[PDB]
Amino acid sequence: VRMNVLADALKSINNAEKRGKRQVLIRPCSKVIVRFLTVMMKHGYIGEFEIIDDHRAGKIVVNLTGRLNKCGVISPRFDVQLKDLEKWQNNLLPSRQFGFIVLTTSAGIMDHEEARRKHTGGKILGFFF
Amino acid sequence: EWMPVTKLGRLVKDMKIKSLEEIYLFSLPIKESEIIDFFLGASLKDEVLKIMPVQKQTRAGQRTRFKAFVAIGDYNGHVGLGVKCSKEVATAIRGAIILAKLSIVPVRRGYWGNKIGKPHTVPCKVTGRCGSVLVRLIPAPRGTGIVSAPVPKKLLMMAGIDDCYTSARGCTATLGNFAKATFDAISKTYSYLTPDLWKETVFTKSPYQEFTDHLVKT
Amino acid sequence: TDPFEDFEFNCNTKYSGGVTRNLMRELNGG
Amino acid sequence: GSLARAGKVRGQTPKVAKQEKKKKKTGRAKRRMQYNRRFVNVVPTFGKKKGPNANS
Amino acid sequence: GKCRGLRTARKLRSHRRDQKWHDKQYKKAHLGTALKANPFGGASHAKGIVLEKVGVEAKQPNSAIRKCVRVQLIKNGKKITAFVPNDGCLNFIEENDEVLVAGFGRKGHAVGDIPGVRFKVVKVANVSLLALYKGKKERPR
Amino acid sequence: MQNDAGEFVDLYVPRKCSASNRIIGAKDHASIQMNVAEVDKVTGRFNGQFKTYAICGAIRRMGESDDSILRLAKADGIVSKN
Amino acid sequence: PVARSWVCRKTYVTPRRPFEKSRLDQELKLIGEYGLRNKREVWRVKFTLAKIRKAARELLTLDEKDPRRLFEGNALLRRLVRIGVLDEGKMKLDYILGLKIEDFLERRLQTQVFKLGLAKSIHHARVLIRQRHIRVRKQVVNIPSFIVRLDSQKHIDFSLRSPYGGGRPGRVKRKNAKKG
RNA sequence: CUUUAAAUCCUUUAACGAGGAUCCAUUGGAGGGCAAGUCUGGUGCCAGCAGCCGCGGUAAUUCCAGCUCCAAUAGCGUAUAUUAAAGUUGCUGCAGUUAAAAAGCUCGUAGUUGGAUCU
Repeated sequence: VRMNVLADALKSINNAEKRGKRQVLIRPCSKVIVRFLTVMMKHGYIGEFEIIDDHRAGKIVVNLTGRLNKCGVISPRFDVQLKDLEKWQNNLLPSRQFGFIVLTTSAGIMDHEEARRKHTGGKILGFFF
Repeated sequence: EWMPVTKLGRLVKDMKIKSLEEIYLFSLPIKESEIIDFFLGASLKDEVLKIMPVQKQTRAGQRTRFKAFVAIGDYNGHVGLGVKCSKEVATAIRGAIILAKLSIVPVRRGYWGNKIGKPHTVPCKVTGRCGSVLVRLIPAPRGTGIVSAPVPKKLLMMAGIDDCYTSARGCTATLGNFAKATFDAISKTYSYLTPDLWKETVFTKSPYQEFTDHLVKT
Repeated sequence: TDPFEDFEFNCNTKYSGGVTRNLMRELNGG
Repeated sequence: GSLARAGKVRGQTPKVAKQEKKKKKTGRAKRRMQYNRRFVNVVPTFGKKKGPNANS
Repeated sequence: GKCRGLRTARKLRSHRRDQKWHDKQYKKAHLGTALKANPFGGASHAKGIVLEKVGVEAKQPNSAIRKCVRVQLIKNGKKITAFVPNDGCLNFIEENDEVLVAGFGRKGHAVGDIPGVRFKVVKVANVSLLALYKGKKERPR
Repeated sequence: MQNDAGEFVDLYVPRKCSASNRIIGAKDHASIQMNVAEVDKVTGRFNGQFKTYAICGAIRRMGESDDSILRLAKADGIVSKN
Repeated sequence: PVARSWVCRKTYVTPRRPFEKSRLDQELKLIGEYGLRNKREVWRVKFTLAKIRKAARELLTLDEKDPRRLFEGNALLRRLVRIGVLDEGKMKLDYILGLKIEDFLERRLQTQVFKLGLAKSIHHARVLIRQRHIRVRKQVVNIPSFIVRLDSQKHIDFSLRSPYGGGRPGRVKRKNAKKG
């Protein structure tokens, strides 16, 4: 059955970006999906999106600027300290100049650079570059 | 001498096109190796990667031809790889060199960490594939050189990549597929959209429409 | 002695490796 | 499958005494000689890119 | 596919540890039966007493008689066949004398022409075969 | 493209597909650069201006070059509403 | 139990591919240019450079204000400029990755004796140092691999007992004088 | 002299001590893998070489030798165990249509995993 709705959301965005489509529909929505999307959009990868508020669980329509190479989830959500972050960056990211690892930490959901600035670890959700 | 057969060759011969980058910017096909000689034909150095005999069984025996894999490229920013099969080895090498010249692509170079000096490594992890051979290029810190097998090392050095880590999977023993895969990885360097290439493209005046009158009256 | 056609009529015999090595030595001697 | 011929070819090979040649340099001098032979002078080459021990 | 769960460490570890047995080299080195069947008993070399000289016909494409000796190892009394490497070297070995024997270089596998022989004679009468071959040392009189 | 000194280090800057906003390869020969002539507002003839649209070969192969060029022209005022 | 110390380490690395033509040519070029004895000297300098590069590469992954990065990087840079391998103008951690093997080979006492003119050739410099003719400041140095610091460059004299700089003829000169 | 319980070396001074500076560097190789001779003499599927492919049945680029050459060098070869190579044990990170491989099928307890939502 459907576990890890974030995996489905990220896979839908990835498959839609590969096909060149200019919008993608994500369902169901959740707080974690919206936080991950906001982290993407702050760095200018997806752009604006809308949350269709159906009265059981939301849907999202995400616009797709053609800047997203890959977006993925990391499952299971491994707990990542500050020391393991560089190893995770080497494993997941294409370069040291671009691409982010998203973690859920006690200060919220944010990229690896922000977690380094805030001096906190967390659990790795996914990545995008 | 060089009498161009194509419009692009004529424009190149008439000093119309300033650089090979103005060909690459418009994805124009190159159909005359004399263009490559006209632009990089002083820093290009070739290298015969391999000569292999292929045999086709016939009524009275095997017809044996020789396939030459030749890598070409100035050791700054450009590289190409050509394969040609012929009855005579020297003819095969000449044809392979021409094909290598025709296939020369630009190689985008980036930095591993900080951005002091001219680029030395690949801008990101790239991957090329050819018939079960997978070649992955990884940015490396300045001064580590090419960490690779000899066959991809030749192409990477001849493309200007100062230092790079590599990984390879598959039957790398077949030199043709290995060379094609690492060449594909090299040629994917300029097709990777990094955030420094996000700025909107400014369209310039295409070579055919810029010097259009130069061919109207010619 | 010419490596070029030595390779062209010895690559199936006992001397394939030697003539191949000589031909590659002629091509890129450094 | 007899064992009677066990040192046949070595036994019947005509012995040739080694020549009296000069001693070779050793250590840094030998490496300097190699460097001079290979990178400093191009005397024995004919432009054909042969080997160091080529007899043809 | 493969289980990827935060609490799958036992399953992953047990699956890997069970599957490692299907690896041939690991099973050889960890089962111990191949160590029991090894004439050297895990040793790199072994001394033996030569019982006879034999000539082992080579494999199908080649045609030669390889010189070997049956030797009975001192440590356990197991009989083996050891190839006497160089030419005219079988003339350096007598009956019932003592030899040192090493592996052939393929970890208990036959090497090349010689079928079923996985050892080579290194010494004879406390002098190496190379010292007798090059004339540096003579067999004790 | 810029080092820490601020200079530009790229060999060249590739053009991007006007529709998918992806880099167009140097050896992708199915890609096109189409110039649509700009027409004077009043007299309705060619005034020497044009709009340039670059489309990559993947879009053309897929068959979406028509929709892409039509959408780009509509967004540029060359094609009337609907 | 013994009062001895078993701490020791190897100072070179044998290359992975033993017969690479380009590697052999480069190593022979280094040996001939700097008058070294074997490939082990080249590999030793390679090993020291590799360890310095490894330390710098590790320190470049730390935060720019990490106190350990500051302390250790400053120490490494001060050491590198002390022996003159690194210019003091280029004293960032990223410039350590730009050093070559020849920068470290340049600081050898053999090379310095050749450069300061005390010897006519690099091999002459080696035999000079090995024959107790060269002193650094006030210390006779027999080791051609002696890496000369910047503060020690200005004091490389010809020894105060060497025939060439001190004033006592050797065995050969004395015997030839006794012949007549 | 110094060292040291005792000259038990290293260091220091002095005498003698190099032209073939005979005060004589070796260990493995030269078809490929892999650096470096289809040069000469011998043997002729023999003797032997060869980790692997292979060489040898009368020009043997591979055996036995001479010369020459190259690799490391006061060191080099060999046997065995082990690490990397091995993304051929795969957590990162492998495979399962046809190359080795998805249980005949379904149920089902432990095990593993588990949709949105509460500033």
